[PDB]
This record gives sequence, C-alpha cells and structure tokens, in this order.
Amino acid sequence: SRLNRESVIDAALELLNETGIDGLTTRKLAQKLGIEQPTLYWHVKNKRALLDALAVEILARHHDYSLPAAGESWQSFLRNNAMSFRRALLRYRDGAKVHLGARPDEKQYDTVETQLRFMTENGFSLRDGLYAISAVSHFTLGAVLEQQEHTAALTLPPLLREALQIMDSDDGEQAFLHGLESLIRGFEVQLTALLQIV
Amino acid sequence: SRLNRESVIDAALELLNETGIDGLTTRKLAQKLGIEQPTLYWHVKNKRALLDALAVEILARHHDYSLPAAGESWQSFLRNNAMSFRRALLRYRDGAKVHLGARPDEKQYDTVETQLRFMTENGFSLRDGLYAISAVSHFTLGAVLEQQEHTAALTLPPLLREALQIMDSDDGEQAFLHGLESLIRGFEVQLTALLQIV
Ligand SMILES: CN(C)[C@@H]1C(O)=C(C(N)=O)C(=O)[C@@]2(O)C(O)=C3C(=O)c4c(O)ccc(Cl)c4[C@@](C)(O)[C@H]3C[C@@H]12
Ligand SMILES: CN(C)[C@@H]1C(O)=C(C(N)=O)C(=O)[C@@]2(O)C(O)=C3C(=O)c4c(O)ccc(Cl)c4[C@@](C)(O)[C@H]3C[C@@H]12
Ligand SMILES: [Cl-]
Ligand SMILES: [Cl-]
Ligand SMILES: [Cl-]
Ligand SMILES: [Cl-]
Ligand SMILES: [Cl-]
Ligand SMILES: [Cl-]
Ligand SMILES: [Cl-]
Ligand SMILES: [Cl-]
Ligand SMILES: [Cl-]
Ligand SMILES: [Cl-]
Ligand SMILES: [Mg+2]
Ligand SMILES: [Mg+2]
Repeated sequence: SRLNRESVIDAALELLNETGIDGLTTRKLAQKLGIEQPTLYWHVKNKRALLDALAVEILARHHDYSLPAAGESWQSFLRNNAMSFRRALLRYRDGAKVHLGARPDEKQYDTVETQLRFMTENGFSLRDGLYAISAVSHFTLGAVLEQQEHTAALTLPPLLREALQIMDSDDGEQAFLHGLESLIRGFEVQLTALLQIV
Repeated sequence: SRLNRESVIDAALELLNETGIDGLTTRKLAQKLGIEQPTLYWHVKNKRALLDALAVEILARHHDYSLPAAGESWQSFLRNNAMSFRRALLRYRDGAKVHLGARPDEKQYDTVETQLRFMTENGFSLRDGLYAISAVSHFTLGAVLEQQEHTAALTLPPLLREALQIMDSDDGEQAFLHGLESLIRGFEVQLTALLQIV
C-alpha cells in the first residue's frame, strides 16, 4: 500500500489497537502493509522510532486543548489541557505507555514553549509554572496508565471492596476530575501566597 | 541454587536491575539461577506471575511508610506515604512499570484497608478519602515513571531549554515535593469546605 509517513502512522495506530504496545512489532507492521521487512525498514528503522512518531501524532491528531483560549484563566487552561491530554492518551490501546517512551519533539517545541510562557505571563516563576504543568502531566499520565496497564494484567476487606466498586463504576473520570481540582486549588493557594508563610 | 520463593525473588530483582522490565525473561532467570527452564517453571509459571510477585515484594521490602504513625495528621501521613512509595518505586530499574502491571494483592489487603479507614476516621467520606489516596498514587507513579521510561528511551526554545535544565538538576525530587504539597493543600481546602460553595 502507500508508505508515505501519514499512511505508515495510520497503519501503526490501527496495529497498536489490535496488539497493544508490547505486541506491536515492525514484522507485524510490514504484514499489515503487504510489504517485506526490508521495504518497511527504508521507511521505519525500528520500534523505538515508530513509538516516538506515534506519541507525537497521537497529540497532533487528538489533543486539541494544547493552547489556552484568548483571555482564558491559567486555572481554566490547566483544567481543559489536562482533560484534553487524558482523552488523547485514552484514544489508543496503551496510549499512556506510548506517550511515556518519547521525546518532547521538535514539532511540539513551540506548543510546550507557549504553555510555559502563558504560565509566566500569569504570575508564575518559570520554576513554579513548570512544577504546575509537570504535576498536572504526571497526575494525568498516572491515572490514564493505571486503567490501561490494569486491563493488560487481566488479559476482600469491606472498604477496599466498596472502593474497587467505586473506582470501577466510571473509568476513573470522577476520581481524575476531583484530583484535578484539588491540584489546581493547591497551585492557586501557592501562587497567591507570594512570600507569606502558608 | 536454592529455589525457595525469597531466593527466586532475590534473583529476579537482581535480573531486573541488569535487564530492565522489557528484557527480564524466565529464560534469563533460569540461566542466572543455574537451572533448566522446566525446573524454573515448577517455581514460576510465567513473566506475569513473576512481575505480580516483584511488585508486592518491592513494597514489602522497601515501602516502610505504609501505615500512619500514632496520632499523625492525615496531611503528614499522605506526605510520608507518598515519599516512601516514590523511594520504593525508584529502588529498582523500571520499578514503576513493575508496580503498574500488578494486583493490590491478598498480602497487602489489610494495609490498603487501614489507609482507607484512617482517611474516613479523619473526616473524609470513603469516596473523597479514596480520591485523595488515588490522586497521590497516580501523581507519584506518573512522576517516577517519567524518569524511568525517560532513561529507557535514551539507551530548543529558551523556556523549554531552561525547564529541561531545571527538571534535570535533581531527579524530579523538587518538582515531586512541590506538587505533593499543592495536592495535599487542595484536599484540605476540599475537606474543610463541607457543603459550602468553594
Ligand atoms: C499535559 N499538559 C500539561 C502538557 C501538554 O498539553 C502537552 C502538549 N504537547 O500539548 C505536552 O507535551 C505535555 O503533555 C507533556 O507531555 C509534557 C512533557 O512530557 C514534558 C517533558 O517530558 C519534559 C519537559 C517538559 Cl517542559 C514537558 C512539558 C512540560 O512540556 C509537558 C507538557 C504537557
Ligand atoms: C501510595 N499510597 C497512597 C498507597 C500505598 O501506600 C500503598 C501500600 N501498599 O502501602 C499502595 O498499595 C498504593 O501505592 C497503591 O498501589 C494503590 C493502588 O494501586 C490501588 C489500586 O490499584 C486499586 C484500588 C486501590 Cl483502593 C488502590 C490503593 C488506594 O490501595 C492504592 C494505595 C497506594
Ligand atoms: Cl508508497
Ligand atoms: Cl505524508
Ligand atoms: Cl519490532
Ligand atoms: Cl512479530
Ligand atoms: Cl477562564
Ligand atoms: Cl531449592
Ligand atoms: Cl521463602
Ligand atoms: Cl518470559
Ligand atoms: Cl530471553
Ligand atoms: Cl502530624
Ligand atoms: Mg510527556
Ligand atoms: Mg498501585
């Protein structure tokens, strides 16, 4: 079939939903495209470069709240951004594992730069703005993962019994959204304090 | 060599530091113990059961702030617990990936039950106490991971340039500890509010 970049990525994402990250191989990617392994290699050198590519395209195709809206609050931007990043990670099987094994890439450079500039324009130091952005990022990847490598594994005292019922009634959305607010109000308490003891 | 449980786990952890999670195989575990593959199989049926075992023993050997101290505040307990869980995950190569692929096990049942009871005794609902515990857990696993599958990968605009310098001056400890406080103050703001609009 066509082996332009955007066709190869299309096929590899389709393969990732079928196999999960651990079973995604270049060998299986060549079979799906109808080509011999040395043909694929001219296009894709290894699994790592494939995964680097998928991590970037997943956000480029599906992460549509990369950037704050005109005049949006930093609070509203972190909420929207986090929700967008979660949805984009959940869209493909092992999406979070695909994300984690990858470089904040040339192509994204100016997106992540804009995010940091926006935090500093809203009264954060670079360090504290980066700590907020990183915290939201780590919390969000941790939640999405838990689910996703949860499901991978499977292919009581009473409170733990009720809690596993609770955590498995939606798919971590409630718990995700409640922690998101907790974390944002924490940053705002920190920001407002300045040099006051808090 | 000896193939009691605690010897097999000792050898497998030693293997995990040498290979990382992706290269840990039962075949390599049998070679390290000086035994044939069918001998290992009587003891260990597959990689998954091995990883299930390692995840539990890692916390049992190294997570020493599972339980709150006599009269400790819930705030102080979440801080200490999170720091303990981070240290225990970082102790072995791909520790966080080992954690994620595993069941809150029979053996841990009463530990995690105690944590939830302690939150409800401190004025949290079961749901809100579970949301706090889960948030701390997801944030902590997300941070530790980023590092660990960061390093796996490797084997600029100015703010991003300074920020990668910042994130890579300690090993995420500062950023981890700052988000930890943000998250705890967020839970306390939520808890104190009751039914007030907040
Ligand atoms: C989830 N959200 C907060 C951020 C986001 O929306 C991103 C985006 N491409 O739109 C990211 O790349 C992020 O999701 C993302 O992945 C980031 C990230 O991985 C990262 C790493 O690894 C190292 C240094 C930095 Cl400065 C970053 C960093 C801050 O750029 C984050 C940003 C987040
Ligand atoms: C990091 N810390 C907050 C907790 C902790 O210290 C644990 C421990 N064994 O000492 C955990 O198991 C935890 O680190 C841990 O791993 C938990 C966990 O995985 C989990 C899962 O997967 C499903 C349901 C529940 Cl209720 C839990 C849960 C709440 O027990 C958490 C607890 C945390
Ligand atoms: Cl072509
Ligand atoms: Cl193309
Ligand atoms: Cl491969
Ligand atoms: Cl294959
Ligand atoms: Cl707003
Ligand atoms: Cl023996
Ligand atoms: Cl034993
Ligand atoms: Cl194996
Ligand atoms: Cl092997
Ligand atoms: Cl205390
Ligand atoms: Mg990232
Ligand atoms: Mg866990």
